[PDB]
Amino acid sequence: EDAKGKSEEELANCFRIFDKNADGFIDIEELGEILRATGEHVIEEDIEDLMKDSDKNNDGRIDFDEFLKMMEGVQ
Ligand SMILES: [Ca+2]
Ligand SMILES: [Ca+2]
Repeated sequence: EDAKGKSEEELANCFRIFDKNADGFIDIEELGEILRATGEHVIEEDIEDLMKDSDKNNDGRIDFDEFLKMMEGVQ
């Protein structure tokens, strides 16, 4: 289904672009605005699922490992 190209390197940097507050980790609260900014009208019930597929250590926060994992398979 076509290739996305890009590479982990680029995504790596984006990491800091997500953590706009002293957190060093992406939590659900941050996911809200992030997704809300787009035109998908996401609701907590949906944003929560995104964290589940990522949160591999039950830390209520997506890190670089869990984050990249999702970015690779968006949606
Ligand atoms: Ca953060
Ligand atoms: Ca986690």
